[PDB]
Amino acid sequence: PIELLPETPSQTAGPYVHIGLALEAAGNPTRDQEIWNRLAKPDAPGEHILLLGQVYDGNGHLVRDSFLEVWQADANGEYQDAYNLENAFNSFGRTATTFDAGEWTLHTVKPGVVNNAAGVPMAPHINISLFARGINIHLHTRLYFDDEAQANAKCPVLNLIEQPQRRETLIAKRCEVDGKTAYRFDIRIQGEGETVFFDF
Amino acid sequence: PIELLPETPSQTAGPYVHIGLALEAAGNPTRDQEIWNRLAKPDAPGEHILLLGQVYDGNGHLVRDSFLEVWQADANGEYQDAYNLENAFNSFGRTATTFDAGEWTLHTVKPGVVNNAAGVPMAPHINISLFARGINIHLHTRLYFDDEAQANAKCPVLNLIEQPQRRETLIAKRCEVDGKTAYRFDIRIQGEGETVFFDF
Amino acid sequence: PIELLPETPSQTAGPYVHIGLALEAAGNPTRDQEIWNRLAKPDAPGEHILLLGQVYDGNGHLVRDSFLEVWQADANGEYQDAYNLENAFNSFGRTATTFDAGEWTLHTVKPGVVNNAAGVPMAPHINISLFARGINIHLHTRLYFDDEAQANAKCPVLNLIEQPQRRETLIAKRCEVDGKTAYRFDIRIQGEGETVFFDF
Amino acid sequence: PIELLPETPSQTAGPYVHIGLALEAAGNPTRDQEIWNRLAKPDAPGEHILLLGQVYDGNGHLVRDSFLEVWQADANGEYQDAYNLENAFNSFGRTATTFDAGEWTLHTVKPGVVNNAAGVPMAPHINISLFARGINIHLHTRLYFDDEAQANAKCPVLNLIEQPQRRETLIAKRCEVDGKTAYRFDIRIQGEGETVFFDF
Amino acid sequence: PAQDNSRFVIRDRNWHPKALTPDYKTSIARSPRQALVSIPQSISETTGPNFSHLGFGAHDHDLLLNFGLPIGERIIVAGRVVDQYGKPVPNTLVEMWQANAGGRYRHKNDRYLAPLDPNFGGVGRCLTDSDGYYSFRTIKPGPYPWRNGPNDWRPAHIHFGISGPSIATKLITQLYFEGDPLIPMCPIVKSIANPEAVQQLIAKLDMNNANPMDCLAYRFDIVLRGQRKTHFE
Amino acid sequence: PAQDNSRFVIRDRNWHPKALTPDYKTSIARSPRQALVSIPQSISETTGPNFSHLGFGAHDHDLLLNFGLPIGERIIVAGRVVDQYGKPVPNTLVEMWQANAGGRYRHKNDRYLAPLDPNFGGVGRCLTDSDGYYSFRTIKPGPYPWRNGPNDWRPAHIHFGISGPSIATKLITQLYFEGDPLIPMCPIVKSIANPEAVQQLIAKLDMNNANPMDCLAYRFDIVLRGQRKTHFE
Amino acid sequence: PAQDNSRFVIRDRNWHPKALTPDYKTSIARSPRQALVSIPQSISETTGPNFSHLGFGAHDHDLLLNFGLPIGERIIVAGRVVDQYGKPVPNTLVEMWQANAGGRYRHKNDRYLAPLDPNFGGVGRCLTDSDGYYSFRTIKPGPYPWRNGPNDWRPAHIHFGISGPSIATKLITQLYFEGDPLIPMCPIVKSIANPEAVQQLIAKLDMNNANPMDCLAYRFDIVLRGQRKTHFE
Ligand SMILES: O=C(O)c1cc[n+]([O-])c(O)c1
Ligand SMILES: O=C(O)c1cc[n+]([O-])c(O)c1
Ligand SMILES: O=C(O)c1cc[n+]([O-])c(O)c1
Ligand SMILES: O=C(O)c1cc[n+]([O-])c(O)c1
Ligand SMILES: [Fe+3]
Ligand SMILES: [Fe+3]
Ligand SMILES: [Fe+3]
Ligand SMILES: [Fe+3]
Repeated sequence: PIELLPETPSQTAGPYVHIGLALEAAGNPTRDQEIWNRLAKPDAPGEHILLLGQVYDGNGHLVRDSFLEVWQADANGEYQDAYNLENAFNSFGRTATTFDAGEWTLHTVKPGVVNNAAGVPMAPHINISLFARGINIHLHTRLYFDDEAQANAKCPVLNLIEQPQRRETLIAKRCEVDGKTAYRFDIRIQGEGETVFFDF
Repeated sequence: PIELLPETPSQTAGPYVHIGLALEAAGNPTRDQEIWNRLAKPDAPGEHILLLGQVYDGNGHLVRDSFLEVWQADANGEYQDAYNLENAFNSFGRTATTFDAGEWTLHTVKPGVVNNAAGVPMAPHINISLFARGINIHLHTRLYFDDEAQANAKCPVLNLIEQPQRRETLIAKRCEVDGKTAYRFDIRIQGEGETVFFDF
Repeated sequence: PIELLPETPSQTAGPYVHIGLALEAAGNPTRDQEIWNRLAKPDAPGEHILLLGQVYDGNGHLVRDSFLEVWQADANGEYQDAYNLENAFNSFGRTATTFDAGEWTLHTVKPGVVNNAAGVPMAPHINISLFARGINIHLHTRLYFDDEAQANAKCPVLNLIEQPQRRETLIAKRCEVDGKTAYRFDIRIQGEGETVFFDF
Repeated sequence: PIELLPETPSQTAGPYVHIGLALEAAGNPTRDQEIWNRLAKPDAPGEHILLLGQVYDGNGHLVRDSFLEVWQADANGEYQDAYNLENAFNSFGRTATTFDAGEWTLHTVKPGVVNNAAGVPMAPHINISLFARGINIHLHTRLYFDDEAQANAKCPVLNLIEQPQRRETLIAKRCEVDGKTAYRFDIRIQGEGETVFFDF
Repeated sequence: PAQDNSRFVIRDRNWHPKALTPDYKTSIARSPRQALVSIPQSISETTGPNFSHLGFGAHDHDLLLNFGLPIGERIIVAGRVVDQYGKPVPNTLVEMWQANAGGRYRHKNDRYLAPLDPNFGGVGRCLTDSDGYYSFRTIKPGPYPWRNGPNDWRPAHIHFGISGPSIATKLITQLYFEGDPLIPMCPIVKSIANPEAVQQLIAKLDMNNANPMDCLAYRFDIVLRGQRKTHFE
Repeated sequence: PAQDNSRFVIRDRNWHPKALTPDYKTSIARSPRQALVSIPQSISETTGPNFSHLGFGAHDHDLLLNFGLPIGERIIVAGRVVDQYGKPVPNTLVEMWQANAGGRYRHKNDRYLAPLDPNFGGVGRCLTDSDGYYSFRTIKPGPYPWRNGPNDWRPAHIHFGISGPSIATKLITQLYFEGDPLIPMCPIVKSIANPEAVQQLIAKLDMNNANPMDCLAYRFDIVLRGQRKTHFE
Repeated sequence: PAQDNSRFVIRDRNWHPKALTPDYKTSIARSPRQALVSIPQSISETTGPNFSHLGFGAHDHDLLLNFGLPIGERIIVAGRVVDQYGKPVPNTLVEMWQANAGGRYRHKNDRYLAPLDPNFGGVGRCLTDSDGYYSFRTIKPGPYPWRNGPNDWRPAHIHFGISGPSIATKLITQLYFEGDPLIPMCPIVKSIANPEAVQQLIAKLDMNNANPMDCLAYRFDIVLRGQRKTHFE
């Protein structure tokens, strides 16, 4: 067979990942421009939401040194790749869990619908990559919203998960924080209620 | 040491096993003669019973593509090896789980007692081989009956299972299906209440 | 010494060449545009001629599966390389022998004179590549006209053929087909009167 | 691939082949029982014929040290494999050419029709194997009769020879020797009118 | 009835694929976590069904005719069934199933976009002869993409099931074709740790068994657990 | 018009198959006995047709659609056309033809008993791009028995014809599939004396080019005679 | 009468010597220039004579007694005739001829200056037994000069003719003696391209079959085309 150059192998982000990707969190001075957890400016169009969650290890203990990266479409079902601190909305963001209580947060808008390669619409979702010490190669997952059951039931992606019970691990539960729309998304890396992780 | 020719390696049966060994299930036309789940004809001596079960994977989910082969003695404790559709009773049979509910059934007679190689009687039992996708090499088990407690307690085979709690996994629970004697034997491939599997 | 990448090796075209390069002959439906045996349209400048021939193997038998490609200058001695079906004249064409009689035909115009790399004029000629089953690598030849005796005698290419008797194998014999100017060029692949073939 | 034991390689019979297979010809005393050129006893059923011919080399010179072996069906289209000097007819025989004039002869009967593997009748024929010094591996051929044109035209075997002119090299020409039916079959090993040789 | 007169060579569980082979996804949740319990052989295990009297149809072993002609490479798959001691296994049941020329199976659950062949079923069964010989006639199956990794393709293969003399010898396996570059890439093939074992699964081109101008042939011999007589028991 | 501005690296007639290769029967009577006459390159030989303006149909290169769906292994055959100096050959004509999945050709003269596939023609053509890339989509052809020796079978193969920049570069060849055990046995393949040359004819499995759950891919690059500018002539 | 029940493995024409082998001068004009025409096996090719009822004399296989004693090395030449599948070929006809201890044949045309042996003929025949075994008793032939190149010497050899089950298996060969230095110089021997093939023609000294204080022995096994039953025809 045809063999291409091998891709550089992944390595754990390690415990100090914040020094490089979450300056504040590390408790270090940041720079003028930083990629953080606020994808939408209060005046961005769409239904503004607050996302939050915890990450648990195989023993049910909180993972407090995890780093997350998100990619989502804007309210029009559009990916805004030209990242700029001036935009009202950015498709990309970064978050990390607290060395205390250990909860991450993201301020964005609910994503519009995008079609898969075959032309079939996927349910509104947020793509997530999870990094942390002990994680050799980052984990891919998606966040779906419990208030979009109709769409979720027809997602070509959710529908690829053999077992219905596992599909549920990807659904964020709507709530409200200070009379603000919120969705909680807990990630269980291992064991009971273990979240669905993808390969693409 | 002496080495013989190596045995051909096993491979999983795959998900399409039915097209080859369970035509009906496959949803294909069958041939004149087929090996199926009816070991005894109504006019066969012995206590006529219906066996039924489900197969569970390690996540607690039904294995709906499993294939099973059974080997048992007739009511007089004799192994009838000359397979023939004209026979009132055949010692061999085949069954599979439904892609729906995922339950297999077998129509037979409660087997008589047979002695091990040392001349010690074994409790009435049905030998079972389980095949399916994800199973590299078929699993061997035995089905004993809860109504043969006295014999079960003295079985030289059951007694080889170190932990008594493990022996219980091999006991089918007597019941009735449409007011007819039946025994339920569920197989847990992995995890909690995992079924004992043998090597011979 | 310096070695470049090796050229991909030739393979015979096989007996089914027609399905790929001569659809009609294959007995298959053709596409909108096909490269065939009509180099000139009636309104093309030059002396309109019909070329025809047979191909013989070493036993004196017709090669009825041969495939030929031709390259010639227009009447003004110019090579028209931009192939187009709209053109009054195309420098390139293709023909094949009939599975019956085994004769190929080509509708063209007598080519003008062209100079070799040293600035010496070559007698009017048609370049031909012959392909068929049993031919590992295509044979190269040239078709000159018996009515261009004066030019033929001075041709720097013809003159490279050591034996004068061999030069005669390259001369098409002028004739008339349905009272129209034609030239017959038979190719003897091997044996008596074997056609000169070039390497370039 | 699967490789079997290799077959022992052939070697030329050499010039002295008669010492072993044609005792008389060698000019040596024969034994009580010898395999020779008279397949049919004068009282054998069928149309008794006399076969004769010469063998030529590539230069048109006679091959005077050749040895031939024949296999044919009896007049009923039957192969008589149990060889016995007592039978009226034997399917097998041997002949050799004269160190003088160099002509072989065989006394037999005209073979009946036999069907090929597909069930199609072959024209009456005599299978021949030719051996001689200079011949590394013996040559296979068949003898057909010119008076069976109808059958010859439909033979599945003759019909495998691409070129009609080559089919003719296998047809023996009827004649008469001393008012006895005869067919002459000359074998040209190489060149002009070269006989068709088979591989099976 | 059947009688306890034989013992079977113990299986080498390091030669066969292991239960848990993570690259083959399905095996994760379908593999026991507890050790297999070793038990001594008895009549229950040393006996098995004899299929000598099953009523076999005339084309049970001819996939070209048992279901027009199917499209694909006409081949004959033949071989012998012997035991570890090299002893033929006569009158044994050999069953097989495969995809069509395009890698489509004639099964409800198969959604692969390659089409079904109207003249092809995919099932064959043959009882071995006195010498342990079996043969089938079919078309060479095509590779089949499956949801394991994102770009996983099964090498062309034919599923085989062999009965042998007891439930102890019973085996389910897969045949692969000589030279197929997909072989070394398959996570199912790779479930087998010894490269030497993998080779046993590769059918070899058999020009000697081919029907000139008709069909090619593949040779595939199967070795079942060795059968010995009991001694000093 | 075309102009004489190029010279082509002389062909290595010991790399290419020779005219007379007796094991391939047909070559006996179809091979010249006299030596080829070497001639200097001129405009006649250094020029050739440009197919940039031929009107190509939308599925000219898609054998799956250009003729239902055909039965067989869906594959993509792609590669690049470069010259001996490693220089891409842009806007060049690549034409191909092959048998069906069973080794049957859609040609009058083909009498092989394997059936035609109603949805398969066997012809494709593609003009290479700016980088010298071409691609086709088809089904992998099957082996084909032919009347050479008594049991001769062609390895599965696709016939290729490439134009290049002049009549001097024009080539007709055959692609073979990686691992096919019939390769080393073919008298046509064996017409080529250097094993190294044979390797150039073998398309390699290309998992990187495959369409997951759809079709596999084979890589086949073609090297044409090297083109240089004339100097000191 | 005979029946069409068998098929014979196609011969390997690259294993046996080719027709034209120029160093063997006489092959030049006695080899066909056209290719052989391949034909399917039929009853005509798959049957042949059975010599079981031929009336062999008692000393037919004993060259020491079949023509005083011959002068020369007394030896036994024995071996077995098997087919390519390694199966014995019982009741088959084996014939041999050779020169005397000095390289002279008892043939008109032999004018070599080495004298004839009054007690030696040089011909023998034997029908193989149930096990495919044959044996002759003779004297070891001497090398023979021949008009090929100016100083050519045939190594000591015995000519053999073997029938087998059909005319498809019939073969003529030569046996050579272990370690003779002439073997590698012989043009007839050299007609065989593969040195591995040459090896099959060499009889090995066999001390085990020798008669102490009497004669030595050489072992020569012969392999005829593999015979198989027809299938799926
Ligand atoms: O995974 C860890 O624990 C670890 C510790 C320290 N460093 O420097 C790392 O890069 C990783
Ligand atoms: O185990 C599986 O998932 C599998 C899928 C498809 N085929 O063809 C198999 O043989 C096995
Ligand atoms: O040269 C031939 O005879 C031949 C036959 C069949 N195929 O497929 C070829 O490619 C070549
Ligand atoms: O072919 C020949 O000329 C030849 C001469 C002598 N012997 O002994 C042979 O075996 C063969
Ligand atoms: Fe670090
Ligand atoms: Fe499968
Ligand atoms: Fe071809
Ligand atoms: Fe000799």
